[PDB]
Amino acid sequence: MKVANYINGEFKEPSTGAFQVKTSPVDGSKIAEVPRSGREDAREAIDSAFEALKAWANIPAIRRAEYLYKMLEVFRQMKEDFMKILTVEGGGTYRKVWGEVVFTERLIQNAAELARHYQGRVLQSDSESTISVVFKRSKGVVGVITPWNYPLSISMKKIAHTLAVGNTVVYKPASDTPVTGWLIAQMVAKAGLPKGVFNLVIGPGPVVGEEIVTHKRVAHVTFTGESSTGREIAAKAAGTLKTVTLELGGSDPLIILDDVDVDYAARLAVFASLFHQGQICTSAKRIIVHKAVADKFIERYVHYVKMLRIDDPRKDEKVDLGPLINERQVALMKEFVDDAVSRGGRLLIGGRSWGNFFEPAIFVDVDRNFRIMREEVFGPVRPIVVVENDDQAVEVANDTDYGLSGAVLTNNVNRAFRIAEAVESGMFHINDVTFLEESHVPFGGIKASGVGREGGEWSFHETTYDRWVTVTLRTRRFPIPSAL
Amino acid sequence: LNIMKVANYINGEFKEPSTGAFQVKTSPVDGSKIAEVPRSGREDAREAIDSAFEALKAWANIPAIRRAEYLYKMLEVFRQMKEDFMKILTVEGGGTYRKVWGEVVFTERLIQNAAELARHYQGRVLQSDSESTISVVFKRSKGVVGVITPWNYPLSISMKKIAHTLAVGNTVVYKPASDTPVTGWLIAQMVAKAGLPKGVFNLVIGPGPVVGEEIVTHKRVAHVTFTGESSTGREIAAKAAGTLKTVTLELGGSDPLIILDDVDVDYAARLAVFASLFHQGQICTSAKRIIVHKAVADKFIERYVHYVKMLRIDDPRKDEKVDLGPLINERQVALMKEFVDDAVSRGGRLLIGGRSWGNFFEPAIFVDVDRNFRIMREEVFGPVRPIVVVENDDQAVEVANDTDYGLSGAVLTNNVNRAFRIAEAVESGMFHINDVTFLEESHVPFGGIKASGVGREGGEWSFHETTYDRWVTVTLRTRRFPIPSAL
Amino acid sequence: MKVANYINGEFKEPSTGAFQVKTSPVDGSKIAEVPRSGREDAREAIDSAFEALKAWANIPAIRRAEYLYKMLEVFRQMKEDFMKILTVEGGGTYRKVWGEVVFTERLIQNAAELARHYQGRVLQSDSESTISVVFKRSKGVVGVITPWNYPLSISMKKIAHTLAVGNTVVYKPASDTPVTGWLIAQMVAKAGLPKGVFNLVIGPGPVVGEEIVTHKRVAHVTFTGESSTGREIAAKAAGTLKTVTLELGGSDPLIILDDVDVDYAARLAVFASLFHQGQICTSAKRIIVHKAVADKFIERYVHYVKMLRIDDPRKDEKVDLGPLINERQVALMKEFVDDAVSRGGRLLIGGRSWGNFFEPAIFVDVDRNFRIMREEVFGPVRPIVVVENDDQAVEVANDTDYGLSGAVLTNNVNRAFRIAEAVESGMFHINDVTFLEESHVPFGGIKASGVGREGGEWSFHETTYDRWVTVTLRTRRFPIPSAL
Amino acid sequence: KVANYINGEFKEPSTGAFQVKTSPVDGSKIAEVPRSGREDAREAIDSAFEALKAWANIPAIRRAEYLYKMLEVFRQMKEDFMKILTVEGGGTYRKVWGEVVFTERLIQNAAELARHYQGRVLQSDSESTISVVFKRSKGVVGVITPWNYPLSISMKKIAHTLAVGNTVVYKPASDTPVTGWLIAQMVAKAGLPKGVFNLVIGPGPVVGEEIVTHKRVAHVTFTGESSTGREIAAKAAGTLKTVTLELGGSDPLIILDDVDVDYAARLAVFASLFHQGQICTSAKRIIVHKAVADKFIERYVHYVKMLRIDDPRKDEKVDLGPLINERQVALMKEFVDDAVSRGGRLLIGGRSWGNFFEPAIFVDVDRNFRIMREEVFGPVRPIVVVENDDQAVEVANDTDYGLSGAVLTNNVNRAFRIAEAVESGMFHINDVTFLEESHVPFGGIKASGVGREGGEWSFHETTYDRWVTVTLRTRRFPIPSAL
Repeated sequence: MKVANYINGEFKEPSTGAFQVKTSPVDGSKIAEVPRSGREDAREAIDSAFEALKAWANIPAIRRAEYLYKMLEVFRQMKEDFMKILTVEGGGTYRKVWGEVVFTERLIQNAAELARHYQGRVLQSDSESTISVVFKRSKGVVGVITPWNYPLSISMKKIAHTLAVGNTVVYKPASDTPVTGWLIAQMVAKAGLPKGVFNLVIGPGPVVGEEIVTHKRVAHVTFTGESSTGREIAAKAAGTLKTVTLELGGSDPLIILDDVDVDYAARLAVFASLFHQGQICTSAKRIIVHKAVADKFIERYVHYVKMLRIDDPRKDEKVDLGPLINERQVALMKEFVDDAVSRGGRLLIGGRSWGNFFEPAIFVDVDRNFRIMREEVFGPVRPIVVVENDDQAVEVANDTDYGLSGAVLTNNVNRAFRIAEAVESGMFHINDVTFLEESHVPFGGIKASGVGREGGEWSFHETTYDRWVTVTLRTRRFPIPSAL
Repeated sequence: LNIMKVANYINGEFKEPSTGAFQVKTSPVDGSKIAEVPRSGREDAREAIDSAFEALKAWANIPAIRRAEYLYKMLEVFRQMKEDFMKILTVEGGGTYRKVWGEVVFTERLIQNAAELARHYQGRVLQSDSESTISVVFKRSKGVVGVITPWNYPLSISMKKIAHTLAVGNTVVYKPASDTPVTGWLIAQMVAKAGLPKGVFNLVIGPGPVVGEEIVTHKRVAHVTFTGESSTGREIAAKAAGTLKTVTLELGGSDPLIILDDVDVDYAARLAVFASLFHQGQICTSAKRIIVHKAVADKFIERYVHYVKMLRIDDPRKDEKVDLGPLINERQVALMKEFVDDAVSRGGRLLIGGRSWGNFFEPAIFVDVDRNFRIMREEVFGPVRPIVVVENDDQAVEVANDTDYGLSGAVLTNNVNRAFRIAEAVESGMFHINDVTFLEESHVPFGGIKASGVGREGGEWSFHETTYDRWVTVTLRTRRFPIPSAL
Repeated sequence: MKVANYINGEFKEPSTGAFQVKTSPVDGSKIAEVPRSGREDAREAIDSAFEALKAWANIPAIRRAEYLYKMLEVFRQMKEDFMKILTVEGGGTYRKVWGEVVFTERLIQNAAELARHYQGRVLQSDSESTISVVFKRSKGVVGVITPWNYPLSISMKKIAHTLAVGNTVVYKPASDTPVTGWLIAQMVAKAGLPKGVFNLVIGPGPVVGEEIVTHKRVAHVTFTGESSTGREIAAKAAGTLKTVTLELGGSDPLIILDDVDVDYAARLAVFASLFHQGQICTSAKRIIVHKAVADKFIERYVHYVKMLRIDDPRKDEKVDLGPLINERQVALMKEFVDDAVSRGGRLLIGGRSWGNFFEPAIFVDVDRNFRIMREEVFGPVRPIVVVENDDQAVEVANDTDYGLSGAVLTNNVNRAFRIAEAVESGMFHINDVTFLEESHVPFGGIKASGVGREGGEWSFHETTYDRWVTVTLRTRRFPIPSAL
Repeated sequence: KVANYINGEFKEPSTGAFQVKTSPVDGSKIAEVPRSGREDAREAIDSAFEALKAWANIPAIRRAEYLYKMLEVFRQMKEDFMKILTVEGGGTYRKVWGEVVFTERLIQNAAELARHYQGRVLQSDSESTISVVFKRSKGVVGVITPWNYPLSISMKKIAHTLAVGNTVVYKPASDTPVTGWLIAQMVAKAGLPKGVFNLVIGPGPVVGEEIVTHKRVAHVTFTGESSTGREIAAKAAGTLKTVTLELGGSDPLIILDDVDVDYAARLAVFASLFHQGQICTSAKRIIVHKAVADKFIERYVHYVKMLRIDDPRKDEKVDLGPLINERQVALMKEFVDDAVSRGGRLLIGGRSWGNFFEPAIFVDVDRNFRIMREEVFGPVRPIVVVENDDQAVEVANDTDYGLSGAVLTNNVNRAFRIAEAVESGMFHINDVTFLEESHVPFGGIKASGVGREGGEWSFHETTYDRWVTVTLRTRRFPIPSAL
């Protein structure tokens, strides 16, 4: 299977012909040949986007909405193809990739729904005879740069909404998930969007991505990935004063208090901490439990972790966990386990690994110096920390450089609200999973987890600017020359 | 100042810089000594930052109405200090009585505006796509905010940033332009007398590349709001990335004033003189490139030059009717001389002006320019102004947009279709029909596009820059989860 | 034709069984048998909507949106049937019923798009430890009462938005357009909305309408019709403190200044004043022209009026004007012409009538005491008035009980804005027709023209309420007993 | 010496008719006051109509300046206002101090917000079309108020309606005319342009109905009894003017089994009996969970017993003052007698002397009791014991009213489920039923009225939206088709 770039309405090879073979994390079988594009390809996409910009931005919102409703209809027909690739390319289980595709349907529909309804403001003027209003205008060409864990839904949340308010897009997917990206471009092409409005360039982040980030004709970059990458991108973007949206790592706390249904809390914790092998930005990566239920919680949680079924995700619809995306991820998880053991952690269960598969390793007896307390653990290694009271719960929850999401389980309204208030995160959820996400809510973090919010109108805020415009209806006298 | 020394203001107290280092601030008007002021370093900036950080939670956590009360107290104090602010704006900044009067009136409105809005900054209650789910969005303050400002409108620019940032729960570390330190210290005087809690507002006087950079690179600083040169802005934005702090950047402008053929030409000339030369053209939103339709160009140019002839340049302390004061320093005079010399060298026609003496520089008006003139390619932060004659509205627009900047802009015309088409096509953050390019109100989104920066300031827009949205949910019913599937 | 009520999910005859025959305005021929329902039929519909309410109000908005998207799909299939009936029962020409059906599609889609995005507010509390927010709640059972001129679009605007946000509906169409009402019921039935959510009762206003207006379980009535009818409904509604939306008559001013393209201005005026025989709430009913262009304007206007083709609207697609809705309208226009001639008016053209057809009658030399200047002329009789300046234009424009829409033609920005500002109307359009309408803007008037606004989120404002809710997180001392 | 305030001038009514305002405390004469007729009201209405265009057309900042001036004068008049709220209205020091502090916040609030009421810029579905929505003031606004919180309620309607460019015709409750006069004094001293604000003192069915039926009045904002509200709404129809109606309430206070029972009793005493229970959002029906019901009733009655009833002028710690008039006492007596007769168990109180009524607390009541079926605008209170949360909600909702409501519980699930199911315009978890802030939407559903007041919600009531477009291209029209 050969995959291509999508530039100015045309599927085409990179200008060098350079290509790369992509393999499945599941068994190493070959999947496709994909472009290894370079700077010239990115520049061509940016140039196409730029030349398409004025026509795309200046048609009525309702027309852009019609293209998006069309893209929605095309997506609905391609659902099976997307699910297939999210599994074999990305390692996702059926339930995982099904969920991603449902959400992605909802995201495209949401962008379409909202395009006509993004409003500016009419202001009171402090001056006589003055009309004072504020228009919303699209930023221009927008770079879209994405990760590999939820490659479809993350890409589409950015792409659909950015397009909705009249920006054009240059899209560079994660090198482990280029085929998903190529399918998105297939969907867009079948939807018949004007040439240059959406462009796909497949290539290395440090080459194609950096060209996008540093190009003068790009107005904004919306980026999801590691904090370190985000910081580099932000620095590079400064040269042209382009704005950025950065959704970076998380190390979300899940806080379990002593008044919970302990069995339910364990079920919830298992799903939150380990869904998609814990490879989720808002995965519950640090579990924090009140000592009065800690023993029962830990037993029950481990009991349910043991029930998890790890297998070839292609095999059937009931597989719980698939493989990690590549061998480097397995190597890193081993470093995390090695660190925890060396610092006196107790390995209650798991740690076995074969190929790219990894059995969830669960630690207790951890302290704040463990790497799995200090770093984002983007994989199935999880600490459980026991605390004596709610002050400690909050202290532990905030003892991280990250600040994405978080959750508290309790039946007490005062403890729930106090903890929600006190925990330093961009998002918070009482009595639910840490990775709750809807299409039209402001999704994003604080501290090292990034800047900006995406989802519905918040995506619109990110890729538009306000424009104050006035009409003065009366002449007046001016202070200079005073001789007049 | 006859009874007090100029100092930093850190955690509730007026201190010396820790090195004791100082330097003499002199008047641009006559070189006379104004005061010794601090020359702080990274240590003093650090102490201010830590003070702001330690004050943060108590200041953010009180009810908004409490912060508004403090801003109302500040407003009352400002009204008492108005003459002192005007005096210093004139003698330290070189502004005329009418200029500094306007700045002080606007500053009063800015402080009041931030006080008015503090209680009313709202979040959102959302419809959940899920059953049994409450879904809402709170507004939270960003934290410690660095405020770094220029010398041209040092009071109103500083206070727009300071008053609004404080209103919504942030604490502040403020570093004024080195050419206007006494204005910053007077601001500190004002805050101190309003009795804000210690650490909530801090003033550090010292070099941008030292004190400023420390503010921009420090990890306990959440956001920087900055006004100044575009090159300085690019530098700050890149330094900002290291800690993922956000920035607000109000950078240069090269605003187009477009004059069409159906205008009252005399009114156009009067408007244009004011727009282009007020405060010696030292305004971010000064009308820096005048663009006139060929059908009225000859009479416009004659009229414009006629009124420019009347401009009275003098010592701004002399009386209330002085039109233009001096430029802020000698580097600026040297730079204007270059702009003038370049235009003449390139074949430009100097219609009037061109003399300078000390820090004083006369308006210098050119025609017969092309896009390669320095005064068409760069921001001319002084009284040197090109007039460009064009043949139609398309050329008006093409010329208007032929710039790296994109702050403001204006068109004069009585034709509704021409006005609206030109307003829509000009590439700027702000735009004004039948008014000056530097229109500004306390509560409107002020800011640019392209090289003129990012973000908006004024009223709720300032609040948008220095707060973040926080999505919170409550789920009222249990459910089953997909893993383990065996269950 | 098999026309019936639609109550609680079932098409059924009125309780008494009474029917009445609907004939065509075009030629008097039989069109269909329709119900003549009574109070019992209205009460049964109301009870059904009331019983259905909680289930409909409490599902997620996305679920209500789904039903509306389904309604949209059904409507798209019924287009030809709607155009047919609007022409044959309403007398609308092809181009008119086309426009109405195109706009109806947009109305339904608009209601669907917005359902999920109607937001409340999170407030700053002046108290410590207090959470303070505002929810949006549906008002409840909403009565929808509608007129004969744009029966489809006007009804669907009210019905679609009202349902979107969680109200249930009892709908009573105009007695002269009952088949359109029935076809609407068909669409909703086929869309599969839960029983009782939407209900159609075909009956006379003073019987079925008044029951709807006075019933205790109806929360709100949205009404469009004559100002006199509106005043009555508003008084009857007072008993049960139900709120109302009232879109009443208009007598909109079209103001033509001396700097215009006179030929264009004439073309615009003909369209705005006489489309659908001037039976439009926002018809340009009072034309006001500057003396410097009056003669040329009047000449050119009369010229294009004379070109208008009046005919059987069923014949072909290029018919300009069809019949008036009934004999009473013809009689009323004759009265209008009688009064005008009587007072010195100069009849420039038209006035001929046969059956329900009527040739547009255009008058000059009028003064403020003419009926055609004092009342809403819901038909093809139009005064042109000459004024000497802008002050006079505004004075004549505002010299009316009404205040719905209005328009000014000019290329001068100062004159356009000063006039826009000075004219007393709920709506105003610079360089366009008086009856400009979009699906998502606030549509409605001031003065005798009614109260409230409809369209998009403005319709939501009408049929929801704000609900302030707090949570206090700390205990405190109270002032009584003071001894405590 | 008390008079009307019409078009910048303090003047006697046309007919010269007056009447005597007496204190509810001891019947003492307070002042002679206008008894105005339809012509003093027509005069105020024409004054406001004629002042309107100048007032609405100045920039908002200038109206805000006038309100900040009003605030400065109000702060000077604080003591005067308290004194009159007490002697004329019957309020204790603590009640009137609260009302005055809140009123100050109300005037400041309207001033703060005047410059910031925004319209919208829209996306047009058409090409070459600018599409925006302006906010415009409705015009002359009638303000008609009740007697229980006459200052705060009046000023909430008046400050906000003024802020956004309406002019005002104000008729206060006949039982509290001096407070309305003091307001006119504050306004006169702030120097508002003549006719912008007008005070007419007189009878509701004369002065009030003229305001309500006058053609040049665009809006009436009303607070009072539901029946009066229905009458006003019907009359308003004839000129298609809009109305804001804040009517009675019968608010439920729901107390669940997991509470701090003592704290709940304290909160309940304050909520149910402050200002002698004469509050629209008073906790008028107390609903308590079986499991804590006995200890709650005991603790609640214990604290009610502690309430000090006395001349509110006597000192700052008096808990309760009198009812407003003799007729209120007689009504409460009917409420008490009906409950006794129906089998109710009177736990405490029920006595009355002069205009002072002793809080009467009942248990063992049913839904047929008058104090369960009607608004009890005084210190007579039923306690209903329930077995589960479903019963709590059923009892809470078994009323014609729907103003506010509250639940006390530490359980998040029960709190939210109950909050959602209670049919009320407002609701408070773990606080009193009558919580109120200056900038929040205050109002009810069902028989408690329509519309919301407070900050921008006040603005919404007394402004309309105006869609204005500019079309920048010409186009072809579909008639005549031959063209």
